[PDB]
Amino acid sequence: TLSEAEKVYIVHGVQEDLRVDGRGCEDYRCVEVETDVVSNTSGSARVKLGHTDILVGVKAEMGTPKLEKPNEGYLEFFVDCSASATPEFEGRGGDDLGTEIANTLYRIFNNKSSVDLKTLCISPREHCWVLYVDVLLLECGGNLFDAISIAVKAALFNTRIPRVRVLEDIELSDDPYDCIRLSVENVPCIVTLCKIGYRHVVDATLQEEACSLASLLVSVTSKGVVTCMRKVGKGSLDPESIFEMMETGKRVGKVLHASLQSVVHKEESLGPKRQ
Amino acid sequence: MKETPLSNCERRFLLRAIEEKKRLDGRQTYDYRNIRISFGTDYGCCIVELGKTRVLGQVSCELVSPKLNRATEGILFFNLELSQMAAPAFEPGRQSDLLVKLNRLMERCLRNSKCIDTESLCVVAGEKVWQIRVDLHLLNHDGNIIDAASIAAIVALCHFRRPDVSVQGDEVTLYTPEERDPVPLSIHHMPICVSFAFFQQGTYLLVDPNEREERVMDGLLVIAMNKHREICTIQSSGGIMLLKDQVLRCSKIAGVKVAEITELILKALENDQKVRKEGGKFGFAESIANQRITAFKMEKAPXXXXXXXXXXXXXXXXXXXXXXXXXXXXXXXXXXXXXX
Amino acid sequence: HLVVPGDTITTDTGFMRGHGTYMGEEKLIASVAGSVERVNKLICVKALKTRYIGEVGDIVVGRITEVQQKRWKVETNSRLDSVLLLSSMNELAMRGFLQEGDLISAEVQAVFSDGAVSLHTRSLKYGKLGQGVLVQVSPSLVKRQKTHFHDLPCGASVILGNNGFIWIYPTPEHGFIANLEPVSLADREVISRLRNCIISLVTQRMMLYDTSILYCYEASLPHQIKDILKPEIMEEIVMETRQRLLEQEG
Amino acid sequence: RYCIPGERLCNLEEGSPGSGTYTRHGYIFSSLAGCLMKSSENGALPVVSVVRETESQLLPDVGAIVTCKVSSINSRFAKVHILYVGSMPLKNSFRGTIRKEDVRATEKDKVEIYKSFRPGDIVLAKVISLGDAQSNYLLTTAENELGVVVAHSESGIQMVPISWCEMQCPKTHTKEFRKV
Amino acid sequence: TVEPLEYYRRFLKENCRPDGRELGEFRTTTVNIGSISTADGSALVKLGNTTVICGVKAEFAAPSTDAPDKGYVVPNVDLPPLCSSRFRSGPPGEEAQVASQFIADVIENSQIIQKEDLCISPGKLVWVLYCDLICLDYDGNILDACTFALLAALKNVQLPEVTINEETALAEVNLKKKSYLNIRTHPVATSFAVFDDTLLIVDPTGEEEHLATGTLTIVMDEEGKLCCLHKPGGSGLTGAKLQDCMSRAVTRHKEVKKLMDEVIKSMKPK
Amino acid sequence: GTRDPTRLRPVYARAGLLSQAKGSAYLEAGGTKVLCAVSGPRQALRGRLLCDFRRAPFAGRRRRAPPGGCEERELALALQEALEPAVRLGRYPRAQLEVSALLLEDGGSALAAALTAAALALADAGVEMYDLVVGCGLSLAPGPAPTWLLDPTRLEEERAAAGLTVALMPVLNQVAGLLGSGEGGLTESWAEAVRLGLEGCQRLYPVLQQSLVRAARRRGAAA
Amino acid sequence: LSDQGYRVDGRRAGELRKIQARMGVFAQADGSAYIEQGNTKALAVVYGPHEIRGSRARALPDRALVNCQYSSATFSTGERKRRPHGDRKSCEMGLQLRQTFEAAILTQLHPRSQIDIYVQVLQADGGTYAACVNAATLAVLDAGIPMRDFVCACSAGFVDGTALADLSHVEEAAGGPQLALALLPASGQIALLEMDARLHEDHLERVLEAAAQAARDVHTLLDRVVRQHVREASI
Repeated sequence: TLSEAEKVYIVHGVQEDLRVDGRGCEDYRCVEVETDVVSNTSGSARVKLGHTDILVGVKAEMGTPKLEKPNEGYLEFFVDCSASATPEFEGRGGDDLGTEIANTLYRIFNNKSSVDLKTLCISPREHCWVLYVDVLLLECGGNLFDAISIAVKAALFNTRIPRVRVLEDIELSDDPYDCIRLSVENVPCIVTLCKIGYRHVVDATLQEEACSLASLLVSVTSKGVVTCMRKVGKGSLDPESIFEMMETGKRVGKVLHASLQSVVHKEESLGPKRQ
Repeated sequence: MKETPLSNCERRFLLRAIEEKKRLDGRQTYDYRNIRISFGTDYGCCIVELGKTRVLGQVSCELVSPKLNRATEGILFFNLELSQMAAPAFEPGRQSDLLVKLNRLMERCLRNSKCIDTESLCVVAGEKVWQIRVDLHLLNHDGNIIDAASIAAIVALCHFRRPDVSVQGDEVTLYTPEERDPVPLSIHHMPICVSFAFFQQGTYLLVDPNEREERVMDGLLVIAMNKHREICTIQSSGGIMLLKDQVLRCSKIAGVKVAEITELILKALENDQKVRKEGGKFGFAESIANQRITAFKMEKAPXXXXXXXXXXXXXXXXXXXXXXXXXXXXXXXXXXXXXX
Repeated sequence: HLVVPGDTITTDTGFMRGHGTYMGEEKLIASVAGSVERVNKLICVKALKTRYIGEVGDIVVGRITEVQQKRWKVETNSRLDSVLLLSSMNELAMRGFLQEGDLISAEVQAVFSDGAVSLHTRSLKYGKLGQGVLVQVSPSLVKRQKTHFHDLPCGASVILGNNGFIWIYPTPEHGFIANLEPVSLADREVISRLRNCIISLVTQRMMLYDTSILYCYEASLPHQIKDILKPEIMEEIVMETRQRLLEQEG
Repeated sequence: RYCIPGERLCNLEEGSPGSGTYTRHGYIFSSLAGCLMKSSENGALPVVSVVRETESQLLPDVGAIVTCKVSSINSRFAKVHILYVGSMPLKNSFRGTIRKEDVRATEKDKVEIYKSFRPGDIVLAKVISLGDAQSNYLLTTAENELGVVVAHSESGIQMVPISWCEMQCPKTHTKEFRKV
Repeated sequence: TVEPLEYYRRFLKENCRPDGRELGEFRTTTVNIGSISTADGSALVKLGNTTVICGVKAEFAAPSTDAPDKGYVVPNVDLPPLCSSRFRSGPPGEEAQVASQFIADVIENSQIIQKEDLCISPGKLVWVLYCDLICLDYDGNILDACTFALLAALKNVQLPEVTINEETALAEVNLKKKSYLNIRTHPVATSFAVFDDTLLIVDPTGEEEHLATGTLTIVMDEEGKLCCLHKPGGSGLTGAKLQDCMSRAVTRHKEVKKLMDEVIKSMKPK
Repeated sequence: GTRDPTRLRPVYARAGLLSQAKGSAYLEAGGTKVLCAVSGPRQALRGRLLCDFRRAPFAGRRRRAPPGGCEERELALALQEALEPAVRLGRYPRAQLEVSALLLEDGGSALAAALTAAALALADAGVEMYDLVVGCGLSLAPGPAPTWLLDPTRLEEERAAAGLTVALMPVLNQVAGLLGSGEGGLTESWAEAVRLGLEGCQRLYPVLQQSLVRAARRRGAAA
Repeated sequence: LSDQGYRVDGRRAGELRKIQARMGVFAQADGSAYIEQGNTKALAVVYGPHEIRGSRARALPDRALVNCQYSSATFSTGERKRRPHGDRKSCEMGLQLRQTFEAAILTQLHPRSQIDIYVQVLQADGGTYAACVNAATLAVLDAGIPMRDFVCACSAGFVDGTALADLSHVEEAAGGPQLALALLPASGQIALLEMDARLHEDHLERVLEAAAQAARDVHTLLDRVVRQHVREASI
């Protein structure tokens, strides 16, 4: 739950560069994404982070994309908390993170402009492409807010938007012909830093987050640009200490962010019909 | 609010007596309490009495724009409400378990029977279609609901009257004066509810349980059978050992009953139609209005009406007259200087 | 014998039932989704992932939940919850003793039809403890007391409770403050690694006792890479572990 | 003569503060916010504090006297609302949360709660030991001057006490029992 | 205190309020017109530290099918946990709402503006009004604070012109803003606080209206056209007794009328 | 139009303004007005704080009537997380205080306007806070190359080349709440507002602590 | 449609639609199960008889307590809709779940214990209910909690004057002739039972029988999927 007798080691241990599980300080764990597992729509991924499970789907839509920005395409993210996700939050408990992450994933991809408002804009001012990225959480392996960063992108490279031709009306859809597909590595991501003393960590079990008041929100693209980044906590920090964690963002993120951003092909190569 | 308490013996013995295959309200195992039906002043209004349980049925008429897809068959809606005055424990909001199950459960067999046409209402498909909403209000609550609950609606559904005068091309016009004639409906099939209560391993089975019974019963089943001796829906609840076999009599037995029950709707449904065309007498219920005690009706005169109306000046003049001069003062108080 | 819950057992006279077994309509059925076990003149089932439910005097550590003006309520993985009341602690008196949520050792007096597990401490063998090393394991991953109550040559000494709960602490140097200070970076690597070492056996549906945990520890000689990747290494770890353990037997 | 919770004056080398206290590494920062006050100690140094407009702070004393108006009446238990733990107190925080028992409703006699102090009237009593095990306080009316002081008739009159165990209204005639 | 019941009235028996007022006291009456830029018509009125600002935004819609070319006026009376901690932390409060409609019923009992003028394109266009007023500090006559917050907030509204060219709508900000907002009738509302035996005070306070026993408000057109009368159970009454309220209300009406009429040449153009 | 690479609009603040709430706060920013009514400590093992966010149903040109649960969901929450470390919690065990704030107007930075206004009602009320929380606006012009701005206008923040709003505690420089949705620059390029951040708080830190005493005085001197 | 001994899906109206199930999946609960009725997917999880959690109030003593949540993937269906708004169904659904085990589960040895089982529809394709039924069933079998009998639910549709079992989705689209039941072969009691179709009072024996037997199969099927998971986990 949350004990002090134990919170003691937790903090020194992480400063000591001796996490808990034979991990130094900035150590991760075997994290994989299986792309497409929902035989019901475009983008699909099941990223299992430590002891957490996330799934994201995507589908396409036509017509009006809004009023002030008709000549384009924007994304819709709907998020869900699974009663199986939080043995705690039941029926009126999803609302929490369920609305929040829905917004955190909503702002990042919002300003990121890593969105082909172009590869999603039918008849501008009339028809536009709309994809719904939906989420579900099946567990919590700690740092779970990050697994969404991956399942949120990892499911995007597989968004084989259908090759659709409209002719005024008339609709043409080729199930065999899947080419009007859009996927780019401009896609943003999430990097968090919660402190465990002055030795701050990313991707740390809950037992671990348990020893901290705040964490840092950082977002980087393929290489290193920044999307929505924020400070998240009930406590406080020191700005001088901000730029350090801050850079930990472009610095550590791109690591497995780059190594993963690649794996999308690893599944696409050893299985064009094998899978 | 107030939790209607429940003795031990009361319950136990209530059962004791079921073990006796004897009904406490002294009836037989497959009978109904007498059920009455009163019709409203206006058309589309009704009241049901499953003998102590009371329901309210009201239907609505509208020219809404049908939905997307099959913009060719207008929609309809119904709602069932549980009142405070319904039961004590019926503080609006909590009983969902009933309002959930029941509202939906009920509403199921409605779209199940499709006993209601959805295109005959549809005037200008894709554009203006008709929306008929029906509302159920559980006035009093005693024993078997869903049944009076159904009756309520069906019974209601047949009485409502949709308007229509002249709509040509893409224009819509209807006048109550012409509406004095066209105003009927598409009641293809008429399904009803029959619940069966079980007692101790359903080794005893009751029908149309009263409130008290309602409590004592371990598990209950419902059934839906339209005049055409066929089902529409069934529902098992209160968890029991419902042997496919036995499940079978009830099913049967339910049909048996739905039979007669219908009789009434039509029966009275007719009796009502008759009165409008003859002597005339809409209203809510004069029957309870004539039966000795706890009710009275009489009509009384209005020159006591105009005699005093002139007194108004007396009190209007005597008082206010002297009361209006304080104004000269209020003119200058907060307005003049407030220019800041 | 293996049978799905709802089946039937050899019915004869002089037969008694166990947990997972019942009598229905003059017969015997398996209530629990388990396997068939017949020991003596008592029948019972084996369960895959059950809960805690020990016997006789028992030892387990609990995490603490809310405590009330006359008793302290602790948590223990089981259809049962563990609550101890001032009758063995060696209004605010309690608040100083057992804080909010803590890890405590215990002696188990008795669990009665009252459907509960009660606790009364006595020593540091049954004392409040602190540090930060708890193990969450199906309580079915236990052996016996005879081969229990031990400190092993690993740089630390560990205790596990008759439930699936194991705590790892460092050898004493002779009682609340004892650990209030951060132990050395050396004591830090013995236990932190033991963390990843203990999971595989479990992951590998393997037991967990002294001479057992010893060899799964010994096996650490090669892949010393302390943060043991759960799928790959551990896969091997037990292989060798049983290899060094089983050879001790046959 | 004012301070904001973000300015500092002295430090651990001169005084400690009770009011508006905020300290880090030895200096004096002001926790509270509103006004500044300094303290003089019988030790050759000063204590520092911010000013608590609410000079009135919790002060209901253990075995102390109080002014209270009854609430609910159980012919076995009696409930009350206390407002003045004497008079200086106006506090309404503890509002009316206090209990007394017949045994302590007097020192002699044996007259039921029902015949001592009713639901609506104000009563006076001293305080007994308090066991915040249930958020209640014990009080007594076992005094020659203690007891209850308020009297309302059936008509809506006020009553005077005709005796040690009575109050009455002049209008109608009610010979009633109340621990005067 | 739960005790001072009469205390408050002690002032009353010897007619006088612990406020320093008596039979009729239009205390601090202040308005800030158009104080809200990000709104086409606004008026803030704070009386005895209660703040109901009428924030009006306009929107374009479509007059009902039955009521072909009919304008659109929409009000909302809200009170958050602001004006008084003694308020809920969510959806509208019991009274919170009654007023909402009150204004509305008033809006409709008043005829202030003929829906006629709201229609952008008679039969396919309409002008929507959102006059949301919110009491920042609650305490006394939460009812009047609106008749004014609203009456004034409206005169503060001004919009361009309406045009449809080849199946399009042409209205530009810097268009022609005429008749911005003008109502042939400017009735206002007043609130009296009463006490059982009808000894009543006016412009009741948060506490005054509190231990009150009866509330009554009256709205009357300029010409003295009793818009609506409100009396959530007032201990009973007298036509004459009411007669006093009748006329003496008129008075506080002229005052406010002037209080606003005074913002005409000054706070309006300054 | 454009101005300084750090200019501040006029800073106007009179708090305690609220006669019904225990702690009051108000703001101005040549376009922003943010009110904060705070509620004492009540019980519902060491309690915390309650904060809420709302935006006038007429705060702009368009009319957002329903209390946009999502909109404020985050605005109130983050705000809570931000002001959150500001007050103590040990003086309110098993207690909870509520903080309410509405934005009548949005003068671009009205976001911080709230983070600020609220701070007032707090001590204004007189809570167990430690440091004061200061927030400001900081935008990056539409400019070709990196053209940077400090605290935008309702007309100005709408054409931003990035979106951010962050706060910190003056006196003890404590990272209040930094919230920006990346749009321009690299992990470092952000140090732009981060350093441009400590400027504002230190800057108004007085102008703020000053308006509190003004009322604290008018009230203090009142009784 | 469907005929000549070949239903529309392409299968004997008496032959179910192969289902594989992964039970005892995530081990971070206690009761875990995964399954798909051919092309209908959903995940059901239960947590042991933990002592009454949240809202310490309500707490049935004599016997345990039961809770079950049902929700479906917004795309699991054909298109996509609002799950927390169109609750009416789900909840209604959920209760159904509740009742079913609430009957068979043995809360008689878990006084005050509170067992919560939540289920989610991953890919929806007919017999939705019957799915989670077992889907849940298995979930518990995993959390091994004792239970009277092992139970599974089937569907039974009557079309072309004939009885079909497990009306997948397409046929669910029919005249709507569909009935389902939950069943405990133990003695064959009919735990739950919900039919919602306009059938005449006598295709029952038939349709009734249809699902009835159908379960009995689904049972033996999982009976193995289960008998297997016991021996291997036995290692």
